[PDB]
Amino acid sequence: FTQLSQSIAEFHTYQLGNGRCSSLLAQRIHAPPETVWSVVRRFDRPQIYKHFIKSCNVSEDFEMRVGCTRDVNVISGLPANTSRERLDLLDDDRRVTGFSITGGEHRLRNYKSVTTVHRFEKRIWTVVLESYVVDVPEGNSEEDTRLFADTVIRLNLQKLASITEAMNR
Amino acid sequence: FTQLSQSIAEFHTYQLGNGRCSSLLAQRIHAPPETVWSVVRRFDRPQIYKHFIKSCNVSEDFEMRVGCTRDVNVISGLPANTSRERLDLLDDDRRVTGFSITGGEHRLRNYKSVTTVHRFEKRIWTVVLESYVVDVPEGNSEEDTRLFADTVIRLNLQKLASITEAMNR
Ligand SMILES: ON(O)c1cc(Br)cc(N(O)O)c1NS(O)(O)c1ccc(Br)cc1
Repeated sequence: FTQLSQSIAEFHTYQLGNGRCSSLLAQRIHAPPETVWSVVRRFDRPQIYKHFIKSCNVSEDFEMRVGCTRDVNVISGLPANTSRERLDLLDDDRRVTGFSITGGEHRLRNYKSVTTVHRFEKRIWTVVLESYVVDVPEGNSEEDTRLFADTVIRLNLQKLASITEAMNR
Repeated sequence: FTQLSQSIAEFHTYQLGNGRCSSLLAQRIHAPPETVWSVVRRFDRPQIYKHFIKSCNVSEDFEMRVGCTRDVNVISGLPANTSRERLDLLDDDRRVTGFSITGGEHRLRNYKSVTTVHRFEKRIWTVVLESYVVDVPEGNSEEDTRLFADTVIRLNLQKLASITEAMNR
């Protein structure tokens, strides 16, 4: 579909800068795009569809805008860490959102990620695209970093499929 | 079952001295217990149903009974490091297997795991029980440790369910 390819060219294509790496993942979901997007868009509640989140805190006066932040307490490695994340992009009409990890996540330094939600018709189904660019830690190989980031995104997208399909019922 | 409770008593109960924690998880599978066991028993190939395994290698003269070892490279996001895991127990008649993590930096300390697979009716279904005991060093959090381990095991058990249910459908 052209809308898909246009989204990939605008939001999921990347420069191959040195010490950087990126990837793009896709998840078909048997649920309407509005439901999937209503979950995907809530920057303050990523635990609804992500794994390994002990908790996520936002300021007492939180309002979702570009530049708003969250603290994500992560327990996917056992000295728990607090990922500091910043909303880069939110467009409800285009169903696109994006965030950055500014600090607190030594495995994903200068992580930047974009998620887009697409409608497909035949029964109205959804395809979610999720991509990222991130530093390769100097001692790391690229494939280690991508393997880690890919594995996590794949599991989270599976959980998102599962929870939105249960919602749609 | 009586068999289920006895297997729990024998293999999934632990003593509670602090600096150690334990947990039991259950997974229900709509597949025959011999199929599930045929998968679970494969000590040399945990990549079949476990997440976060980049690779797993065994000696060229490998033979699988108690005391043999496997080398697993874990997808942790940290620099690549090989871990050594040891087959603690294996009974094909009782459908019980178990292993210990004996080596590996930035891994869990003294992690010990046991998996039993149980027949059930009331078309044949299966319950898989998996438990672990693991260290919690005086600086670490037991809450976080159980969150981490339980999430991993629950994901692995879901993949095992999916894979064994795909077999012969
Ligand atoms: O799944 N798995 O082995 C794993 C997954 C991620 Br992500 C990171 C790590 N490291 O190495 O931090 C590990 N290794 S482990 O923490 O020693 C570990 C052993 C058993 C159980 Br249950 C949970 C964790």
